[PDB]
Amino acid sequence: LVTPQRLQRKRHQRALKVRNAQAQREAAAEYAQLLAKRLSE
Amino acid sequence: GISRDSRHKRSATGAKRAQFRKKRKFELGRQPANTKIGAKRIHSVRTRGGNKKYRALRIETGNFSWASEGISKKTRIAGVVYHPSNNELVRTNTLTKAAIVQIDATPFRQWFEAHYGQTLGKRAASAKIESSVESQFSAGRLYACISSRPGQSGRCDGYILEGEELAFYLRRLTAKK
Amino acid sequence: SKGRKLNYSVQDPIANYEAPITSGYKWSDDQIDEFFAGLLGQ
Amino acid sequence: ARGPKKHLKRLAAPHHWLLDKLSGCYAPRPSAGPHKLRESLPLIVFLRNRLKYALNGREVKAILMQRHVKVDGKVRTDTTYPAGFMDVITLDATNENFRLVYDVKGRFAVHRITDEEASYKLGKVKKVQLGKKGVPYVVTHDGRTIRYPDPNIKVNDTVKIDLASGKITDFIKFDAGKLVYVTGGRNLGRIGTIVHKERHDGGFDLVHIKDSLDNTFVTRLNNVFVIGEQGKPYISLPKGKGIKL
Amino acid sequence: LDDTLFKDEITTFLTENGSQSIKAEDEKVVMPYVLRIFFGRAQVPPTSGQKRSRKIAVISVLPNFKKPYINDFLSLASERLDYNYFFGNSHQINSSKATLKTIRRMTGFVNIVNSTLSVLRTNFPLHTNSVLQPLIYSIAMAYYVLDTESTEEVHLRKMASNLRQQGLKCLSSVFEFVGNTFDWSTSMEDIYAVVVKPRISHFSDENLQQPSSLLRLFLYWAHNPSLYQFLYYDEFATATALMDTISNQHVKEAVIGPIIEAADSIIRNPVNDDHYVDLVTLICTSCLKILPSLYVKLDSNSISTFLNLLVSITEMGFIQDDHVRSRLISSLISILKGKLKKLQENDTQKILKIL
Amino acid sequence: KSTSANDVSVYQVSGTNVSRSLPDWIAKKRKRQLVELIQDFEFSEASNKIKVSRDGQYCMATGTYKPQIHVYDFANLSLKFDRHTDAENVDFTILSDDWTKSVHLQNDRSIQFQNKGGLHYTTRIPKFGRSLVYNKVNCDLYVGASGNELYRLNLEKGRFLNPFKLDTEGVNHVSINEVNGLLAAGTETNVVEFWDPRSRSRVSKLYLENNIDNRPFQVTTTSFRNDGLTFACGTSNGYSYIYDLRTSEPSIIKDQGYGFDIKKIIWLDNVGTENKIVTCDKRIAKIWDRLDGKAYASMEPSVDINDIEHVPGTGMFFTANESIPMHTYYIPSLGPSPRWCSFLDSITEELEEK
Amino acid sequence: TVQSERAFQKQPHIFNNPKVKTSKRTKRWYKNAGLGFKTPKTAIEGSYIDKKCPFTGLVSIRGKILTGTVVSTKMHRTIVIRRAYLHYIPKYNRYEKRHKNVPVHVSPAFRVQVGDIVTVGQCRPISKTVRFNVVKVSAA
RNA sequence: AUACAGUGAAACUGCGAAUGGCUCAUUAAAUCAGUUAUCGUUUAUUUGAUAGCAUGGUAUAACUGUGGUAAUUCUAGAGCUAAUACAUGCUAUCUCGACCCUUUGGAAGAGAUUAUUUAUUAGAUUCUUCGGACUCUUGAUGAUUCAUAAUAACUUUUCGAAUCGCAUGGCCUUGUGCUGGCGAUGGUUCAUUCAAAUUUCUGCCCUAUCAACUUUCGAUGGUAGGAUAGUGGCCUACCAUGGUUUCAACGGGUAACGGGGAAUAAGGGUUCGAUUCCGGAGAGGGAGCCUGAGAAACG
Repeated sequence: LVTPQRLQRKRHQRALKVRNAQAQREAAAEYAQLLAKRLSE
Repeated sequence: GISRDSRHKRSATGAKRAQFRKKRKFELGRQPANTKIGAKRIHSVRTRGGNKKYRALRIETGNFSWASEGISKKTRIAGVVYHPSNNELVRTNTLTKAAIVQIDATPFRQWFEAHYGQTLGKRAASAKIESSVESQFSAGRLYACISSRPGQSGRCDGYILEGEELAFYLRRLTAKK
Repeated sequence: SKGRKLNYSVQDPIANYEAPITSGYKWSDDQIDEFFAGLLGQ
Repeated sequence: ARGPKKHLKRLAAPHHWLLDKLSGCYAPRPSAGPHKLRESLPLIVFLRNRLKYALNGREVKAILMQRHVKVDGKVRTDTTYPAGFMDVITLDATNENFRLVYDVKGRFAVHRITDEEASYKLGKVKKVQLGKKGVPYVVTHDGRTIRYPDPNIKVNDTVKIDLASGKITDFIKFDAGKLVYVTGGRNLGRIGTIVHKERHDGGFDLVHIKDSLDNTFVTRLNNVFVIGEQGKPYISLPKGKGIKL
Repeated sequence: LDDTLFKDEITTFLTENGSQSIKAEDEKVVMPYVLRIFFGRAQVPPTSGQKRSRKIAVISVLPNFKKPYINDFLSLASERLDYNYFFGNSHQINSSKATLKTIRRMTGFVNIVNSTLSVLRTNFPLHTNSVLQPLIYSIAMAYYVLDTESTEEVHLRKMASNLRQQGLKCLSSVFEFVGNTFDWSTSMEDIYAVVVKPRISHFSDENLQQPSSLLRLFLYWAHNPSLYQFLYYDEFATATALMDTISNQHVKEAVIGPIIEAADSIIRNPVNDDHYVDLVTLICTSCLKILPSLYVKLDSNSISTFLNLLVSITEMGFIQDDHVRSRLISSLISILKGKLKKLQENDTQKILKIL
Repeated sequence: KSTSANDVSVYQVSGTNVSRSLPDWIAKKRKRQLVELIQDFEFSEASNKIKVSRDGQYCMATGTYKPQIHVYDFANLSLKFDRHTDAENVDFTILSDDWTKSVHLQNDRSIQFQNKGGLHYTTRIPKFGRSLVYNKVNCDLYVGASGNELYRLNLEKGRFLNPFKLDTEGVNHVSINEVNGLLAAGTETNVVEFWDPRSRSRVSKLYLENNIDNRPFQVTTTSFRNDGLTFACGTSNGYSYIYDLRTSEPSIIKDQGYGFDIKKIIWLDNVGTENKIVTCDKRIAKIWDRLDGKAYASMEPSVDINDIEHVPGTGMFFTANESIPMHTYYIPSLGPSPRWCSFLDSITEELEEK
Repeated sequence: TVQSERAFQKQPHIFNNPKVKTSKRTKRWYKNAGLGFKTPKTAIEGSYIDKKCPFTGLVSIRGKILTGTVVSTKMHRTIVIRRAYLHYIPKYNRYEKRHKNVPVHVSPAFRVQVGDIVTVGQCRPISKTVRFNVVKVSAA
């Protein structure tokens, strides 16, 4: 039976997906910035 | 069962060993999967670890690649013409790694005609294919070599024999027949 | 070689495997010998 | 044996656990976990034989089920967790942090620690590699692998990591003339200065070490854990400081 | 209709010159329903690796048999589609239908036609009721939803932009794949109207950073001798758009290089018709615009071929007066200020021929 | 459970219920996710060769995946047992009347011995095995190998006396006649030889012959008839000659089939006449009468057959093939069902009232 | 002779495209074994194909490095080398004269004869009796 | 509490049952003791990283009732119903950014957007505003056809949460609209752990009333192929004849399991080594199969 708890769990799963995507994106961007400044120096 | 160890052999100083223990499972030996030409029939085996190893006992379709032009296409199989294991296995059509096979040519014919517009047989500087394989194109059946292991993956992927290896194996063919 | 040699070696169990057997000839061979003679050679 | 073994006799335990011989007949098998087995210290023998905070395995299990004993910021709940070298054990109601570190006698030992030294941790960078999407990573000794490190980190380094999040705080290279800790060998537990580093071809890279009472001995790079710079050890040592008499 | 045997059952029976191949009259009677089931097996989405492997199976299915099966398939595709609005009018649409379903039908059409194009590079035919009509219908409705609606339906505007870009690149592909098999003069005026609406207006400010499919198409226009009819149909609209792209200095050297390749081609190609002389004088204005370039803007292959363009200008001499000769000595002092270590002695000798 | 021809009524009691191009493994998975007479009458990979025991109660067959033997008993109507060997066995015969002793030419260039109590020791053959036949008046397993040798093994000596000589590169089919105890060997070089025991000499050598397209034959059937006098040779163009005992003229001259090679010729003793089975890799088996030499019936299983046997009583044709079920056929037109499937006559009534 | 057998003797995965008309038409791959040893010219530029060659084949050297003297060369690409040393024997307060014969694969690049002193390295097991592969010969 | 929520038999499902325990018949480098490799491989769990339809289907156990039968942990007929059962199936970001602007930037546009099997590439060894500018030639070992990255194909072939517990909030177009906490199991790859597998150098009881052996059925290697996790005469197809040696090989005797120990004569070192630790092998007979990460189990 489809429950508001189930809809909560589904949007929680989508939220966790976009959250870990954002975390990987920020990690890659900051490593790129670090390598760029190390190479220029 | 088929054992894979070596203590059933003689020693290196002219001596025979004794039986060390019963055959443990971690040295298994199984039946060779001598694949024949037919409709594709592959069996699944659950081997050590969670490994899914497939043994093709009959195969009808193989992937083959041009190394000179650098393409790859799926195609049928006309059948084996030479295998340096045993000529009786060549006769009884045992599809095995490092064997020579005849393959159909009309998919590569379609590819060259579609990409070029020039029908093979009968961008020309990029269309200059070898004369032997062009004669095989006009015949409709080309030569190839198969080296995909049959009983480890159940696949037949190989490369179409180009000039050097094609010439050596064509000399082998003409010396055979 | 490995197993490609024919040498007339004696085997233990197969000598007493199933031999001997019957003389189940449908004839007495006295006509079959001259039948061999009067085969497709003649 | 047919498969893996899953018990551990009393006499067959490592000697430096100081387990008595006449309590029972078995000894706890450390779990599958971050650190090793033969050179580790489980939570059970920690909270019972090392700190005298509990009497039985059932009371240790009741403690860990009440979830007090955090490890490396995270909460354990299992009894045979295999704590090793340079570990953080965080008691929140007894108001303590513990660096599990070595001593000079070889015995693992406690060090009472506050949060400003519990929040970091030194790890021997051991194996640097590459992986999926061409990204780099680095493998420490405690099973901690860090993707996207600083490219100035090489093999046999020392990295200080955050504990809460997990980012690298900083790093220390392997230079002759630093403060190192010897993990293995006969003379494990001493600190001094490394004078030089000879190399072998496919062999053990032996290192000479002079200790601060000015004496020389020999160790191995497999055992060397770099701790820090001259006069500035990055962690609080236990008393004795690598001077053995 | 079955799934797990699909590509292999295809390579067994439906291959001609094979086992159990369909005879000619049997092909004639059963091929429409084969077209419909393969319309389904192309309408399949490639959301997974196995699904795109079956899509590569169907893209290998199509170009083997003959022309009229695929031609009737594209006519049925256009029948699911339509061009009779835009071609019952001149360039107007009476009932505007900017629905996501409609544009999705257009995008699926673009997908199937670019697939059959890519797999049947040369031997594909151009049935006139299946390419020009629906492609210009697609990009015209793309421009219609670009200008009519606001930026609220971001799904619709985004998919319209992707549809437009795919329309440009597939038109470029079919042009560069057929070359000059036939005259496009049946709807050449209409496709050139679709060309002259956005591109000459805003070609330089937008498409300047990386080489575009439109620029490659106009390069093919200048390269092949029969595709000058747009240039001779308007008052050099695409030519002045090219000149505006050259005059803008933020355009990249990788964009401007092939422009000068097309410039060398159109200077080298002679035609004894109207407007060709005014065209090559506008390419002399392009020489005036390349006069500051090649060393502050613009690459060994590039500097070599642009020097060859100067050598070709010298050999044919389509420009003669003292104005262009002073511009020639200005370009000469520029290119002799330019380097020589990365060049060849024959190219230096061509420099000497210019001198 | 159907009928192929129109004038004659034929019966495939067990076989693939789907005809062609819809493969059997997907068909069986699909129909198990959506009436047989003997329990577990299938192999689910393939099958090589059948020989019914002389008692008419054991059916021994060889299949491929983990190459093994299915021993069925008609009393139990199921597997008597199953047994795995190493390689895919090619040729086999049960030496005794019961299954207690079996020999088999094994594809790994060897001969193996299946038994009641177990598996007696494998023995290697010096050349690749082509065809092994058991002489049963002088106890001999003799095997034509690959090429010019026909090795010989006696069951009292255990050694090898002498390999017989056949001066061709192939030994395509070997048989023995016991009504007149002669050896027969047919080779695809259009050559057939007949050999004589107790004197160790070749006596006959013949059968050069060409087809319509002027190609060399490939004689895959060298059999004879129940009288032990007239013989039958059969080759790749659907080509069947039936010769007499000592003439160069074949009694029956027939061409049929296709370029696909026929595999087995067998005789049948009817009530008044003699009949013939040809079985070909045109997935076809035709049922002729020998006096006319006429194809009175024909069965098409829609999928190929590698071997056939007829029950010694009447009615039943076992067929070993590459499919999932090893399949067998009932013929009412020569006789009834045998003593153990005695309700198949009523199932025949059922299909006729269907 | 480079094609002495029914299989095309070549190293795996190396491809020389016939599309380019390069002068050096045969591409050969080797590797620096290192370990304080040199890659000889006859190995790096010879016209032989091997898998058990330490320099051109697909077998690395690792582990123990031994020394021996060549005794008999009557097997293809393999030589038995003789280790001579002294024995630990307790009874009579001296050594014992002992010897060990070690079968070692050899690459055809090196030129060998009976009595040469050779240094060898351990390699992954190739056959029933061979375990080592030579890395440097020295005449005597 | 009018969907259950507390309590819980039975049954489905998941996990484990290869740990532990017991005896010494065997075997003289067979295991073993020490040492090394895995650049020759496999590993459930752990730990840590690691993935851009308001929810579809059946088919049953458990359970009710009719039974046959002499009967075991005997079954059949008929009637229900669940899953983490089984089978299925869906959902906008980065690069150059003209242009306007200087702060802090966007803004049209041109482009890209998981697992197999094969084939191809890369990863190579001078001037000074003496205040200031450059105005030139990946990691890894001792090494790897390495990790990795890319293209084109390829596959009877894939996971890319249709789950579960507690509480119940934040916003506001007050819709039950859209978000959001803590945590239980699942899923790919890699690392870690625990292991398993083969291996390099040395070390065995007595014996010439035992000098000659393998050379067939491989005994020595090479070419090539199948077999599992992987090299491998492991075995198979062709070729040669290879190796042990009084430096005693080979077999022949041990009522010899091995390693550590204990007793023993004030001493050379001698008798148990059965004990309580680490290894090794094994529980109607034989053959073939079974599940599992892990057996040739003792089921």
